[PDB]
Amino acid sequence: QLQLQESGPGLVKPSETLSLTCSVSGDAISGSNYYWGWIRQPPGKGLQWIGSIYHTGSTFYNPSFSSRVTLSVDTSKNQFSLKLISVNAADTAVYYCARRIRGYSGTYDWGQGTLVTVSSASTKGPSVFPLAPSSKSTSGGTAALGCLVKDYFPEPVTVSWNSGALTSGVHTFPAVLQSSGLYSLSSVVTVPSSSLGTQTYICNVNHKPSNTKVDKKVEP
Amino acid sequence: DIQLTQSPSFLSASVGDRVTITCRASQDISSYVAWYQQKPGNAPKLLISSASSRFSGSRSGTDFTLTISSLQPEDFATYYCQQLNNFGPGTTVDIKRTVAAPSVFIFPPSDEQLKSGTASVVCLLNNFYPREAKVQWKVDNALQSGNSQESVTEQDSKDSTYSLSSTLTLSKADYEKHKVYACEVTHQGLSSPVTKSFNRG
Repeated sequence: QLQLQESGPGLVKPSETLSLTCSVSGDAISGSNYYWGWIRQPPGKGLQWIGSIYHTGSTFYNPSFSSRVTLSVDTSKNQFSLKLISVNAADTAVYYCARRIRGYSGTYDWGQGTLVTVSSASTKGPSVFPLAPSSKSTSGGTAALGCLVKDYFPEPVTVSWNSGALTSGVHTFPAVLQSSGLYSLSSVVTVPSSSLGTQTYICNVNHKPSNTKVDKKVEP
Repeated sequence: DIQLTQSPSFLSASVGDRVTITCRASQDISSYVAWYQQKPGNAPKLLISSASSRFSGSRSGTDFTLTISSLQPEDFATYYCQQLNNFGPGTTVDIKRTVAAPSVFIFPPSDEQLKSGTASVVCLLNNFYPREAKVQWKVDNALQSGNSQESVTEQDSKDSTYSLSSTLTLSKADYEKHKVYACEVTHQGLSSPVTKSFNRG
């Protein structure tokens, strides 16, 4: 199964260098007829091809980047890398590694993407507060409950409920930037009212930049 | 290199509609095109390539077309065309559905957060349509302004509704001033505004 896996820091200071690596599994870079590439997607925008590399080490770059981009390939480790120097806020984006077979009809295989934020602000882990179910959050035989994930930087956080067993009716809202410069979001879920006594509801919050892992039980 | 453009740029259509999206190249470099579907929070994924059943491709003049024969709720996504290392700007497809009134829930701040010196009050509007909604915070029957922030989910892939959080953020001191915290919701699906409230006590 082809998998393209991005790794690298999620926060880069302005004027510093953005570095990412793609680890390829399910196929070999060495001897292949593919272009191994990076494509980015800034917030609220479309897809921008950055550059590509052949297994020989030959590279091709988007002139938009003004020679700021270097690609390299490590055929021994079956990885290829992106280096973007002198970044600023316009370089904040989701970065995908990708591959395309050579020729006019070649299509792209994609990685899952990784957010890189360009900012001088420091990392900060979130506080997690319950949004407790109560009579004030019950409609019919349905109760709403959730978790408030407050004051973190940078994005993203991930929220699961009951280790992924609870997915129906989960709404994890897009983060909002507060005046303080920190992000905040809530994740909510609706459940049967009658279940609140027997079922324990836990929101699993992860904020990797701060190594924050929180399992918060949400009680009535 | 070339530029790819798409049309429409954005559209909203009902479940079961036939939807056609166009890709136009500034120069004719290739007879092959591919289309990608990007659902919210996901990487784009290859849909169809003219080089290889609801989805199909064709030619109109020099443009390339992508047709969805019967739009489904899970087709809510942005669609991109591609030739070599060139992408179109994307076409976002929203789902038009029947009006659905929100279910409204309100959450006082937690004791832990109150220990922290800040108070967040959260009002949830769940599973409504269309996206337009008015949430007004009233605190001891006085209307509030400038202390709330709203967040909206993307359209749900199964029922095509939105959910909405409005979060009122106060100092603990400002929270402790007043008694009744109320979220008043106006929406096309409701005859009259719905108010959910609680007493700080």
